[PDB]
Amino acid sequence: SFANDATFEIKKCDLHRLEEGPPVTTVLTREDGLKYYRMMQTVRRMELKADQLYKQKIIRGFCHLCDGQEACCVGLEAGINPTDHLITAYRAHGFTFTRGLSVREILAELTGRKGGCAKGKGGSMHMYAKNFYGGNGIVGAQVPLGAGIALACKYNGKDEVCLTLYGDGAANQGQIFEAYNMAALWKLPCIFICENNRYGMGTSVERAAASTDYYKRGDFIPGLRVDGMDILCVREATRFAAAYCRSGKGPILMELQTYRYHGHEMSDPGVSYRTREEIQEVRSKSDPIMLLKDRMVNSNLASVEELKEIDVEVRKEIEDAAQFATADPEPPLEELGYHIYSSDPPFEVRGANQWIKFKSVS
Amino acid sequence: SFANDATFEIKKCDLHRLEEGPPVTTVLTREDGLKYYRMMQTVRRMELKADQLYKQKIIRGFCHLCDGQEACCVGLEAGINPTDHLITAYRAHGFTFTRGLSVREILAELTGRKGGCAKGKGGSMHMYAKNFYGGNGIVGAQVPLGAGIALACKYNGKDEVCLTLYGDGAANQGQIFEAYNMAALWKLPCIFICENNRYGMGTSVERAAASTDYYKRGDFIPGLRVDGMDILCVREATRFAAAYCRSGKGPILMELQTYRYHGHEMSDPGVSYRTREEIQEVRSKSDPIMLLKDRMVNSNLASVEELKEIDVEVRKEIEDAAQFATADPEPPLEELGYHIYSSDPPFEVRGANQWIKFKSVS
Amino acid sequence: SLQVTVRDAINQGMDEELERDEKVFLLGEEVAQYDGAYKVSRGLWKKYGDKRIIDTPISEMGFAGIAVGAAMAGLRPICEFMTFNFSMQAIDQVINSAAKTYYMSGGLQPVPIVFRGPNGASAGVAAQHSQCFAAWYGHCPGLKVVSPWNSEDAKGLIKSAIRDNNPVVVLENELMYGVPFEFPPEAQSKDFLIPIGKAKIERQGTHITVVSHSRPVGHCLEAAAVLSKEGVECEVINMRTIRPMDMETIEASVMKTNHLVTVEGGWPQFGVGAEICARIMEGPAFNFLDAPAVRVTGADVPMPYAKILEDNSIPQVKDIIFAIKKTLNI
Amino acid sequence: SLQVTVRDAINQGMDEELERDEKVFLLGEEVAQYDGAYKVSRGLWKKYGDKRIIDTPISEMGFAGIAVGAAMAGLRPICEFMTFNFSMQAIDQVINSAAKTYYMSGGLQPVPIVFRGPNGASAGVAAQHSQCFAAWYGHCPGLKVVSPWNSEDAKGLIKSAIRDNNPVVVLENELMYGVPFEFPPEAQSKDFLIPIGKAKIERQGTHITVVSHSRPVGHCLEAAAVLSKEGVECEVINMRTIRPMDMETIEASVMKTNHLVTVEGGWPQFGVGAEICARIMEGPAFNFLDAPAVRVTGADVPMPYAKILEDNSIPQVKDIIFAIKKTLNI
Ligand SMILES: Cc1ncc(C[n+]2csc(CCOP(=O)(O)OP(=O)(O)O)c2C)c(N)n1
Ligand SMILES: Cc1ncc(C[n+]2csc(CCOP(=O)(O)OP(=O)(O)O)c2C)c(N)n1
Ligand SMILES: [K+]
Ligand SMILES: [K+]
Ligand SMILES: [Mg+2]
Ligand SMILES: [Mg+2]
Repeated sequence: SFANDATFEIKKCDLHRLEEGPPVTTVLTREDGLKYYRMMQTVRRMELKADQLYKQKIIRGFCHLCDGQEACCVGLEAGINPTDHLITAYRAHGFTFTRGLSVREILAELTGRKGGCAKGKGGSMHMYAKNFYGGNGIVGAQVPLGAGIALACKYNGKDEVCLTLYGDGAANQGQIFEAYNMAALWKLPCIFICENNRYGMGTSVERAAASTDYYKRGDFIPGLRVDGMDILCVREATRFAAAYCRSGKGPILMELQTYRYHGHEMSDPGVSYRTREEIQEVRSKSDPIMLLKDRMVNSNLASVEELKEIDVEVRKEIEDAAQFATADPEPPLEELGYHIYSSDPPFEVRGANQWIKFKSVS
Repeated sequence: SFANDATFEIKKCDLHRLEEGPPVTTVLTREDGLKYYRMMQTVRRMELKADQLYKQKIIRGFCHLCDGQEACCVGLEAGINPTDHLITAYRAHGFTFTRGLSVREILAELTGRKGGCAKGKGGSMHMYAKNFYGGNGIVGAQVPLGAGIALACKYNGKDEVCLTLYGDGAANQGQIFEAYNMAALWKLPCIFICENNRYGMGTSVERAAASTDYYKRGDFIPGLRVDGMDILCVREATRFAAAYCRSGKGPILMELQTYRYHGHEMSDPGVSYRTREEIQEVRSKSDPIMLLKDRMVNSNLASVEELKEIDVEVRKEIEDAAQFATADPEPPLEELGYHIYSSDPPFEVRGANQWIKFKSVS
Repeated sequence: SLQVTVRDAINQGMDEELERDEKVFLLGEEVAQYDGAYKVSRGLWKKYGDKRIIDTPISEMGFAGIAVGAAMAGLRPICEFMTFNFSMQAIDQVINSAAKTYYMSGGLQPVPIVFRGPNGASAGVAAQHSQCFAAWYGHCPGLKVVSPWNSEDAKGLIKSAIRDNNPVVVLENELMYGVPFEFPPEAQSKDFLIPIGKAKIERQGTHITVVSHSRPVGHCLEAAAVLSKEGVECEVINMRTIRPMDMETIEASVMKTNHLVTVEGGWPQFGVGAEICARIMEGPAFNFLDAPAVRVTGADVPMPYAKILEDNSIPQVKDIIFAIKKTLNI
Repeated sequence: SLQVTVRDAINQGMDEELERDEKVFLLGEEVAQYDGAYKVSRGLWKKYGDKRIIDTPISEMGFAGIAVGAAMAGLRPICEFMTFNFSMQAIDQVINSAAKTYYMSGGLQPVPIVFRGPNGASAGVAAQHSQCFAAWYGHCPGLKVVSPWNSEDAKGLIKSAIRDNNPVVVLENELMYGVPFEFPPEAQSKDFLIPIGKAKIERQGTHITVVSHSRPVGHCLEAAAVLSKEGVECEVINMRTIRPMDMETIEASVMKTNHLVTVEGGWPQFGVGAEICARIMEGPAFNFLDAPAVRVTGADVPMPYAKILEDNSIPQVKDIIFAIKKTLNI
């Protein structure tokens, strides 16, 4: 009864220094659709759970949520190989999951427990995984790093690429332009990605950038502007950019036009610089999960009942993970000084006063 | 006996996001011609003398010479007001003179004597004058400073502008791009100027910049490329750029295509990355002083013997300044700590050990 | 006379100086329409407008450099860094462009500028957002560095900072912003100024000298309160200025107590406590010591996220008391 | 026998590590075709090519970050800063991207990278080109910081630096590059390594301990030779490592000499000598100190250009001797 695959139309990308861009049509199989839906829904529930835990003071400090931007992390993953590389800023919960970590390890890190993916040492902004380099807290600092990871791919001749993400606010960082130059100079297989959710903390793009065409800021580097609310559009543009880089043509820019439902972070209500009506209009008209769901039901790739069942399974996965994250013990004080240096013999580190000594093992 | 003035044709500038550029015809009076000639010759002889003093060990550390780029400092001065502002990098002996300082004060600073413009505290890279802000040794740092001076011009509303110079090597500095964005955002009367002499120390432009069209690196900021060996082209482009900023249209980028006869600095012979023939060809065909001379004589604005008389006076001027700089005593050791803070009561500064104390007065 | 938070004290200081000199202006990320990242600049943009309170793009090196250029031209900017961790991107402009210029120019080019923002540890912000920069900046000639603790410190120092004609770094504390303090009429005046370079004795004592700056000053007072009940009187000194520090006040105190303990939130090696201890050993107060001076600092590790780990990475009252008892041998 | 300059020793070290592991590579301004700004990497580009020796544009923050990324990805980069004064533009990548990552990641992401270049004073380069960063970098957890003096130091430390799997800062000295030293057969070996964290006693003595790092070590040996003719024997200790410093060796020496003087080229406040003096007072050697430790450093001003002024802004042999005599009351 179910169609095994269906064809969909996707918004044509605006181009900068490119003769042709990604196709304006693509095929989605039932199996892939089911996976993408489950993945985005898992990211959504994880972020909503994170919100709840933060209000309960179980999560502290920073907590940047990515709900509303799920077509980006899942779409980007769908267009690359597990052997490829990716790095982004601090709004990375989604990427940490799409790259391979379980909800359990992610939530336990947010709650600062021993079972956290970073052992409770990093928190919300610093999480790493196989071929995933964070999770970086200094705006723009991750761009040169991504270019460096790209340099390594070329150096070892693996035919792998590196996606390097930064936000619209970050786009005005000087080091990003320094990176553009070197990446083009050495034809690094680096995909510069600007996640444009319209605001840099509390500053709109129009008040922060003289030019709001982020996909063209690379100047000499080609670029394309993409609909960051459409999972298929992101997947297609990503496959196009990755293929471009694997061909040896050098770097390319990709601007994903998306939106964040929550404020900059937990302490930002998110309504001093934008209206509540703006946020809800985006949600009812462009929610990434809603858009995929409608496509799959209409094309008969899946039933509304099947998608609902997936939601139930996901909700339980989240709840079972949050239970573990809140019950898991904190790291033992005795390991406070662990992992300062790699591959070194053990040594002692000073605490609040000379009489407090912590052992440090690699 | 001599014409009071004459009309000359000048090369049309390449334009970036400008509907029209500076005129291709300009009038030069006999009075101005003779003045620009003496000025460029004074700068040239000053640099050749500095070179001589350096080999004699009278000048230490860094000594970057600007011979070959005289049309730039003299041409820019001819196109601006005494009340306008200018800032550049370390190859600034010429600008220091065009902005009002005497050859004596400049050479005395190079020889590190008390009679130097900076009392012998700054050396070759750090010299200041009325509305001249150096003279800066950190590549790229002077660009944001220039944009800041431009901010003050707009803030005071006196219709003054600021010329902010940087080299082709500095063009790849991230802070320059941060400065482009803010200058455009706030429509600052800043004239960004890239002095392109083809090399960044020992690295050619082709090996350092993915794109060598410096006048367009500003992207959204308009720009023009000028012949930096022709003083009339520089003067005309400068008047155009200044008028542009004075009209309230914001920043503009101007690329001066020039060339430096000497190596990056005294310790660089300058022939490991370029051939002696290339240097000679440029001198033979594009020397700024030669170019103006031929214009003066061929248009009957002045005579060859008249220009030769100026050369004699200038040579005399430089020799007297050199004698002064070589005989002027070093600053007194008792003033080593002077000028650490402005407008403060005197205080004591520690020397090589706790028993050494220097008085510090504003 | 009235309750005023550190945040509001800084706001009053800036508001008053802006009203007093048209050349003064504030710029930084979210300082205007957002009312400040930590609400320190609240209401200023509404009162003074776009020309005086400027929101900037996230370009540290760039806007710090613009601020320095405006100062060289005659204006008097207040440059805010969201946190000083971010000042590392713009540290060259602070050091090479601002601090060294008056000296290099032979006294011809002054740089009347202020760099301010929160410094040091906060609550669960992890390693890249918890670094204290007191020692780093205090290390550099041509710069003045202050680190206020309470409301009086905050207002008095920001005003003095703005009137000074040289670069001044004001290292604030995010955890202190919301703390209320009794604000006397003297501090309420628009003429209230605290001299840069003078320490303040927050509590008179005779058994031991305890020196600190910023937030830890409060923990020292708490430690002094506890010890007082046991017959131990601590003389607590609030540095106020990091450079040029008031060593005279500290030495005079040691000449009375014969004991010294330094308390800071930053990393230990090459920190603020190291300088104070070295200065004590080189000064006339060294012979007045009855026990070696010791240091209480943050743990020597990048700041961990986990609550229990972070708590043991910053000096606690019990750590201050422990070090004091070791020094007095009780 | 064999005599080699410091510049040559460093070149030998890099060359040997490049041959030993193909993942090692060098990048920086003018490192390749120019043969090095100060000729330290001379001949390497001709032997290894564009892939191993990379000339970069003048974009410090950018190539430093690229280097860190390459290291996180498995390569072993050697990042050169023409002078460390220029590292200020990229110090955020050194501290927040490299030093703190292994800890923040819970021991999952190591950063095998080396940052090298000349540090401190030179001859007539003025204020923006004479800064010493030993204190700044040695202050940060997660980093290892070394400062070689002679040829043996240089070769052994650069090789150990490259083989270490964490970020290592190698503060070199331009004035030492051209200085020749006797190079023993042991150091000639491609297996020659100097362990990071261990100081070296350059001269045995019994009357006073003199600790220093980099170029000044040579001046201390000169001062010791002069004093030796007067009956005073100095035990000169070459730190070699700034972080983690070998305080144990220093303490053992002070327990024998009962006196200490530290010598450094950087600014005094919050400097290297401050940490050594604070540690000595907090440690087991304090009771063996018969006189307070004193510090010899560079003058507390931005570096002036004029010859006579610069000569008096850096420690001279006479300043070291003066301090020593003041310490021994002779
Ligand atoms: C160098 C630096 N400056 C300022 C900050 C404070 N900060 C953290 S996130 C942020 C907003 C960045 O906005 P954007 O790049 O658009 O990303 P988004 O959070 O919207 O994805 C700011 C100003 C910082 N972390 N680092
Ligand atoms: C941030 C920084 N990096 C590196 C240097 C070393 N340096 C001084 S001049 C120079 C060459 C700059 O070339 P360019 O900007 O083209 O100017 P030119 O001297 O040719 O006018 C370099 C790499 C520096 N001073 N500052
Ligand atoms: K000031
Ligand atoms: K290493
Ligand atoms: Mg954004
Ligand atoms: Mg050049």
